[PDB]
Amino acid sequence: VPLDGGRFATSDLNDLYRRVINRNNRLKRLLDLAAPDIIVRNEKRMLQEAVDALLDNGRRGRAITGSNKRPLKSLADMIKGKQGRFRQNLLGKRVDYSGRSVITVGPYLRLHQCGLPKKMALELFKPFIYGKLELRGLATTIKAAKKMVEREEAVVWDILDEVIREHPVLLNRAPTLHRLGIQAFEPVLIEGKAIQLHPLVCAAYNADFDGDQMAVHVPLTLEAQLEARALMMSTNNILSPANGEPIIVPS
Amino acid sequence: MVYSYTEKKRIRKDFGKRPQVLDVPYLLSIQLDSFQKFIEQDPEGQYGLEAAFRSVFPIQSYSGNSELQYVSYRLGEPVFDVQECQIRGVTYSAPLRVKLRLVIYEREAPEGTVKDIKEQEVYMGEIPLMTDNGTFVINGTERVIVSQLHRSPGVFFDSDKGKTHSSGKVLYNARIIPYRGSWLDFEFDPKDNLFVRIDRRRKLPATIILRALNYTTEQILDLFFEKVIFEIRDNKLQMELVPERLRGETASFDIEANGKVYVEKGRRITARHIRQLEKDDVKLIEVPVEYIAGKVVAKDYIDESTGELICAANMELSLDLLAKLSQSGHKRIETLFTNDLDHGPYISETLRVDPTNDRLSALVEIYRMMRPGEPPTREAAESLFENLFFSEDRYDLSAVGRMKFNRSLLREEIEGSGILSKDDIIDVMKKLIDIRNGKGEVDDIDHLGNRRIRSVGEMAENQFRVGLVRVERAVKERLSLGDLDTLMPQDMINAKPISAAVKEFFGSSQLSQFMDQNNPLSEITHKRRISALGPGGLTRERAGFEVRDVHPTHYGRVCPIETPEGPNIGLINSLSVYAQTNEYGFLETPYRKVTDGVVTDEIHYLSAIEEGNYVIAQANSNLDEEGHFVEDLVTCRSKGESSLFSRDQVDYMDVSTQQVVSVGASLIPFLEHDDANRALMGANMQRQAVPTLRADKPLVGTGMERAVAVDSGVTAVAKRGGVVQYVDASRIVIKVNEDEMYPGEAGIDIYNLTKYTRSNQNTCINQMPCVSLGEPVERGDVLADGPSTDLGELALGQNMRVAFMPWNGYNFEDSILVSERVVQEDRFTTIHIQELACVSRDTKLGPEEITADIPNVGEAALSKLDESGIVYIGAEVTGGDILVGKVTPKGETQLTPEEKLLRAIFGEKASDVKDSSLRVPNGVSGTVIDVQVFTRDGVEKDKRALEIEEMQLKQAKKDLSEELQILEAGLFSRIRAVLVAGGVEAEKLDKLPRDRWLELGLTDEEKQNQLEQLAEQYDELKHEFEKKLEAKRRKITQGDDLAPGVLKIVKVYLAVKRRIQPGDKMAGRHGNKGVISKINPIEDMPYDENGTPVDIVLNPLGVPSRMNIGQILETHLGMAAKGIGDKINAMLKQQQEVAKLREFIQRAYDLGADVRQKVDLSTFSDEEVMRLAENLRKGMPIATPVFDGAKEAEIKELLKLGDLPTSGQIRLYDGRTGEQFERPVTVGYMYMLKLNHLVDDKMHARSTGSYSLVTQQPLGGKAQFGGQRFGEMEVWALEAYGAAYTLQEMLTVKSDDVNGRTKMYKNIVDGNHQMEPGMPESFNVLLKEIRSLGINIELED
Amino acid sequence: DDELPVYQGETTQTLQDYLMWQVELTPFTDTDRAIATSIVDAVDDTGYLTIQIEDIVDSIGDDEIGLEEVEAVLKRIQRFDPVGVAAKDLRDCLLIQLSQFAKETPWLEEARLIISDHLDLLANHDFRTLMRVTRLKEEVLKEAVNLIQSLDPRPGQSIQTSEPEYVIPDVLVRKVSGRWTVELNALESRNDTLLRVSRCIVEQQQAFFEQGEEYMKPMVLADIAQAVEMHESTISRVTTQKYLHSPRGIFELKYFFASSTAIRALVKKLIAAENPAKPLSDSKLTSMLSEQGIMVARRTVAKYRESLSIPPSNQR
Amino acid sequence: ERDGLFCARIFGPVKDYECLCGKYKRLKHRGVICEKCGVEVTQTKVRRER
DNA sequence: CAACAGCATGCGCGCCCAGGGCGTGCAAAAGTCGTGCCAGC
DNA sequence: GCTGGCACGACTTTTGCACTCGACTAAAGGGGCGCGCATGCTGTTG
Repeated sequence: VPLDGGRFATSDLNDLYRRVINRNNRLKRLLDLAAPDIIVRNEKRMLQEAVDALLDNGRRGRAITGSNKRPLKSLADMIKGKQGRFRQNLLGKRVDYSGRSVITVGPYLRLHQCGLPKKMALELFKPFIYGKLELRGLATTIKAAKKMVEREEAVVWDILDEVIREHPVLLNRAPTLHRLGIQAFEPVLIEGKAIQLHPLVCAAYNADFDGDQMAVHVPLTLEAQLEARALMMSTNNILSPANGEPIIVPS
Repeated sequence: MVYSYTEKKRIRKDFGKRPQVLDVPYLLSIQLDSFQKFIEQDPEGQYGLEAAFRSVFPIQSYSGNSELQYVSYRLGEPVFDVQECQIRGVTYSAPLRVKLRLVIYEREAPEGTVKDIKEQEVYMGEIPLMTDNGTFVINGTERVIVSQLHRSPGVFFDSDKGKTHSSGKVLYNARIIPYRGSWLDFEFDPKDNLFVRIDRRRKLPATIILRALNYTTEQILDLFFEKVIFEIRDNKLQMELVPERLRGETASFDIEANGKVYVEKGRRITARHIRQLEKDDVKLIEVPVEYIAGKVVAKDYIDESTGELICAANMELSLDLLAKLSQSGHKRIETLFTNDLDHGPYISETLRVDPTNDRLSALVEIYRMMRPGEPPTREAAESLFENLFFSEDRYDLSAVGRMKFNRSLLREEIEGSGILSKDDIIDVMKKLIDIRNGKGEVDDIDHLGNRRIRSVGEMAENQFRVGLVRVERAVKERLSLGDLDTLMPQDMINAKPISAAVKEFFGSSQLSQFMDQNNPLSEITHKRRISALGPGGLTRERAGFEVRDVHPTHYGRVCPIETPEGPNIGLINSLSVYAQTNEYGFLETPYRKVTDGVVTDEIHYLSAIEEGNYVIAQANSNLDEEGHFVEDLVTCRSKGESSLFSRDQVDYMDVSTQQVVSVGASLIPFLEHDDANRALMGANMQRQAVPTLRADKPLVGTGMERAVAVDSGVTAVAKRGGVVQYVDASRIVIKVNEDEMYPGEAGIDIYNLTKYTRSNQNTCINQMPCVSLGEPVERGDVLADGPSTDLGELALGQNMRVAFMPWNGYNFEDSILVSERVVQEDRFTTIHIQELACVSRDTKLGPEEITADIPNVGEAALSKLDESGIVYIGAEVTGGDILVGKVTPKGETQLTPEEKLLRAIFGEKASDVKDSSLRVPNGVSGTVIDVQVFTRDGVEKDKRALEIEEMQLKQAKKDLSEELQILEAGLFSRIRAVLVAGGVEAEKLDKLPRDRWLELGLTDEEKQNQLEQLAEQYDELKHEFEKKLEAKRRKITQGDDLAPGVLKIVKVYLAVKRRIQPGDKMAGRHGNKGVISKINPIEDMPYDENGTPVDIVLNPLGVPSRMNIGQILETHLGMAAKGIGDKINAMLKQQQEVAKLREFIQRAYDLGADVRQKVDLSTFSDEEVMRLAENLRKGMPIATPVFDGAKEAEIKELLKLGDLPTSGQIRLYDGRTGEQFERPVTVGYMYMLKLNHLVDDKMHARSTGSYSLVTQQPLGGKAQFGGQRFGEMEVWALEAYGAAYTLQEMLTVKSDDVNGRTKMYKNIVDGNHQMEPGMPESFNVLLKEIRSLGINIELED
Repeated sequence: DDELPVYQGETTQTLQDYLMWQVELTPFTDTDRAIATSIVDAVDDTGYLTIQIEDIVDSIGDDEIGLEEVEAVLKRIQRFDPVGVAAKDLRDCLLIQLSQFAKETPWLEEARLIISDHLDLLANHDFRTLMRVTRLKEEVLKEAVNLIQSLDPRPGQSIQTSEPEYVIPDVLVRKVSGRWTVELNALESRNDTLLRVSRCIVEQQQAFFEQGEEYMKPMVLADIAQAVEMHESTISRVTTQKYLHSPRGIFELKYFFASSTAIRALVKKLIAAENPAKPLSDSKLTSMLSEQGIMVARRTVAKYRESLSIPPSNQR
Repeated sequence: ERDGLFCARIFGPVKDYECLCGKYKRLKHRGVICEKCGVEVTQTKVRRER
């Protein structure tokens, strides 16, 4: 945890190790000194307190510090948290090739499609574009490609269309309650900053247009694209896999 | 009433029937009056600094015979103005100085004092002052401090609602709450025993705390119970009668009263046999012996011969005892009563559970109880006992605590000491037992009687007292054997704890927050807000659902509508309009006084406890010229209720209808027709609107807008008014009337308007002058409009011609389709100014310099910079253009041929310096509106740093020169006047300036008097004015207070206009919101038969389900509002005479039933009427107050005058097909807002960016380029689809698999689209973190 | 722990990180990727230096793999993002940066290849005789040299050193009557008391060394160790950790505890008029110092004036 | 600091194949150890394992 | 007067952000300034 | 023959190294709740 002006400050977990080391060295020093059983006794006490405080700051009372206190955190607290390395590694990675914008209505644009804001793809699809650029021969090297999409002129928008064609994207909203809450679509590039969502699916998403926001994600690979076509496209599932009765119903 | 001046530029039309009595107050006032009472000299000593001085002083040291005292405080004047202080980034405050007398006395000499000495002032800290508007500027930020509403000190009671024991009971517990100190809470057991808790401690017996009071068990029971009596002499056994003390019992034998049986065995216990023995005089009578066996001895009874052993107290008597007490010769025996109906045998079982009733054992029990381990030292007991409550300052409940403690126990005296006493706690236990007995009820914590507000006065005083005690525990050490240096009130006081405590409070604190600076009405509503959170209480998530609810006492105190809709709901409230606060901190609200059945115009402020006793009528009710109610049965409120009462019963009345509603909601037209929740949104949405380039007055409104604007203090208001001498965009001077003036100052008043200025929410603040030139102004008229203000009205959005009808699905759900017109005409275009700062500082490797020139940088990039290196004011800057450049030197490059070769070829190009500069953040844009450049003293800045020096100097010189031109003109008028009497040269005197070198001597009288006065005043004003310019000049050329590790400082401002797109998030007052779905071309819209297309098209289907009908009535009255302005438009455009125009406006204003606005013309004549009419050319601004608003009937009436159809629907035509829509359509002006949510701020998108060192996942958010949490529910949904590859690339390759992210992206660039998944980092981490406990977890193949 | 912005990291990219990213994406064989990874670590934050080539070749442990293979690969690496990258000697740096001028640059291509390829060692001073070597005259050569001087050097565009590493000061020296007065601006308590005593020793240093005088009056750690009776290493440790702040010439004061510094000030005064003679005469200055009473005799005091990147020796 | 938290030797180096003590600086060796310290080179991702 | 079964009180789970905030000697070994010697121009 | 760089010496600077417990007087918080499991004291069965 490096500071604003330099001169690194100690993290939370380090304090526990520093403390244990101090009491370990002091108990060793008084132990090798051949001294009375009272004071080395209190050192045994103090060190069990120290190691037990480095493994769990609970177990008994106070723990913390004079730092503004708070229980601090320990190696136990490094896990089992509402949000932690376990939570981060569990269904919960924060993620890549993603973005998010506001929703508007889609009132042409057939069911399996999705108005995706022009500016916003071009990012999501970067790797893909550079590939095409190197194929056509417009860039011999990666830096060239890179520079032309940075300059974002001309051929690049033309190639973007070619990249996006038939490549299914997937949109996701908010509390995802049921599996419908994420679905997959064929994008259609549209100048704008917002995502146009066809009406009929507004049901499923439980979304109105009062400033709701959608995330967007890009399947890569092949397997993933096919799982998007043959599973999550909105035209596969029109019926609610609870009651069984149609969703998609016009409102 | 002829109004005033700017008001006569546009008068709104009032539809409100009920007359007004009490004017709306200052609104902000609740901030000022607080802090105005915190900075005062008070003789009584309380109320502000005086109280923290008297909270300690004088100090006694340790047996020093010498002490220290203090006398008042006073202040300094603040070094900077509010605008300077805001620019520079300095906190705005002022010095606090105090004169402390020192008294030094001799040792061993009683009352003798050798000497006394005092410093003139000691300087301790700087207390931040408050601006006029309610904010504290702190490090050049506004920061409003929020009022807090906390559980009040005093005595409280609780039933627990018997939701614990599962059997159910009534468990009555009483807590005492001081201002500062420990808490005592007496409770009941399931087995019915009182317990004492101290600071949430495990239960203790009841009689120990009482045992600490030096009361023996005899005094305990005799004091806390009945006395009665019992007497047995030679087996006579006559006991005192107590018929009134018992409402029932079972009689085991015939009771004979004076040789006659009053009640037979098993006879009726009813009041017949009671009064039968009452009316008849009866003395002590004999009773059966078997009845005494259940009674318990009270006082300790011992034989005359032997006082040994048995029967001390709390022992049921036995047949063995009767012989002993009868043989002892004791005639009278005092025993407890204890007959259980209301009464109960409590406090005796507490003695049964009490291990020992001795005092010392109780003190040791509690002393050892406080801290878990403790030796029985006996000193801890004497210390904690006197300390935890009866110390002078340790436990203080103060004045609210003492007062409510007196009224809680029904004591007559409202004054007392701030510390408890024996009889205090004893009486609290008495009332507590009394509640159990059935007599008396509990208190509602939700009641506003029980909840008090603290404001910034009281809180600053708290922290200042804290800070002062931490000084006094130190200064106490100077006389402690610190001996004598004399000179005590200089070195002894350390100002650091005081200052760090005060600026710690205002700086950082839950209740000091950055002010909401978008909207005036956001400002306002921030500065009257009552929060339950903070320091004083309500930690939230644990609060519960009962402090959320509207209680019936919030009636005209808080508001039931304005509240955050978020997960702090009912927690953060807003003061109601006419609400105020007492000296005791309680909310009180006004009422008109009704004597007989006439309503007197005297008003009384009632507190919530005071209010329930009385009867109060309804805000909206009928009435007569005489003042009697029309209807004989009037709906009123009594206590927690409402119902009809007679004319003669009700003594009060509500003043105006605005009382229940807060200012926020007091703005919303037709709020009746709206549902309360939906009203609740829209009140919140008018805050988060955003002021646009040109401010349009709302066309339908409540009348409230003048107050808010001018109160909010965003407008420039004229003091002491008169005719306008000079006008301009940035500046406005008023030549004041001769009437209002301070003699000898003379002169005029100047107003410098603030041009484009970031706000805390990075929006413009801009003032633009309302007044003309050569125009008279009175005090209170607005000279400028702040942003989102028009001629003194609050104008947060724009008016838009709305059509309700579905249109091709573009308005679907809650979305919103708009004509391209709107975008061309630039309404809804809003400015945004953003700050960026560059600072140039001293490193280990030596100093850093700014610009001219840089290594490794093109001329291309440097073309927009200056000689000094800052960008020219005016430049258009995008992307990573260099706003200021700067060089950082590296270490010691010496020798070898290549180093000497690069130094030779390129001239080293300044060598070790690096590229460090102020480049613009990528994806930001805009022109550079201003550059500041604060420097260091003695840096020899030169270059262009001096341009702001000369600029501010010319502005100051030009501003001061005006007073010299006017005063020199007056002196020239006196000199020109005196020369007329004699030696008048006429024109020759005018053509010869500079006194005409005194014009010789003239007469001797004119010589001495005219030369002495003219030359004296002339030289004094010249030398004084030049002296002001020299002092200001010395203030200009200098450099600021600053960190040791910073050399010179530069800041740049940028501005962008942002234009509405389909990400608008537009709303209306009525809880209406949407996005912009599409912008249509003009020909594609629906248009009326005259070809005028609607501006903006909205979806009827909103309106029934949501039940907000303000919308619809707004549209209709809006329609009718434009209509009149269309009549007048068309009329002035045809060059009609003034008379006819006067006739139609007069005829417009006067329409409606009642409506209480009597304005008529003929009072103001010729122009003034043409003025206003041209002012209302664009629509007539009709104003409908909250619950007395305009009826439909009046709207149709108004609307028929405009030759519009009564129904408010009109034929419209399709714009594409040209075909008429079937069915008419509502078209109408509705008044829209644009909310602070814009998609420019929202749209993100990343592909591959920076990660986190641990876990190696992408970063959190936009700006930092998050990627986008793919959370546990989102995985569940994929699993549910059974798509495991998509799920598998989410988890790995595209988050924490490092080798696999690379392989992935390289194959993608090559067109492989294949995964090669690995193992995500974060699992590896986990395995190390579990290995860090003594557990191995390893992966076995 | 998590759910908060702990200082987990940023994962920034340096130049070697970025070059390696650029290698990942180019059509190298299995071996050539090993040579590439072998070269990109050899590169420095300064660009140009790829250090020794034959150690790059020999580092692979023979078995074939000639010099030419590392040479070609090396060129291609030298061609990646920041234009001229690596190479060696600056000459080949400017030849690679000059490799792409678009060839449509008038007069620049040829002339620039002659000047930059060979004879550039004599271009340091000025043109002079070189004008007769290439037969060029007037502004034809001067414009080419304008291009050569317009090139810049290596990389140091990747950088990734946004951290200026500021000083933060420690103790402020408010300047009094042409001197300095301490104020200290800006167990654990025992350590704080020790830091206060170090500030007191700096105040004693104010008494130990004259501020107004050239450089600083010579002092020994035995003076500060005499005042408070503290050990030398302790005082030097306090002054080594913390850095004293003064209105003029603020410094850790570690160098403040008039000796060689006065000689350096005298050397600076000599440097001001030293411009007339490129070779310089610290030995002659040493004779002047001996005449002044310093008794310097071509000593390192003069040599220090003749060192410290002085025109002395380097001009010779 | 040597034999401390954070320390070189155990826990590995600080710069990638460059190590403290200023010797065997790069890639000359897959492994090696200085004479001043126990610094074992090989990459520095090893602060995440050791 | 024995062990056995039940009622009750206390303690630890959950939910959920929440915000940051941060001297005391003496003594053996070594860094550096001074002075002299040797090599380059 | 003169200047600059470096080597050798002295000095004066750097560095060894740590235990007692030191403590110290308050500093405050503070309106959810269920649910369950275990320990402990009481109580009734024989």
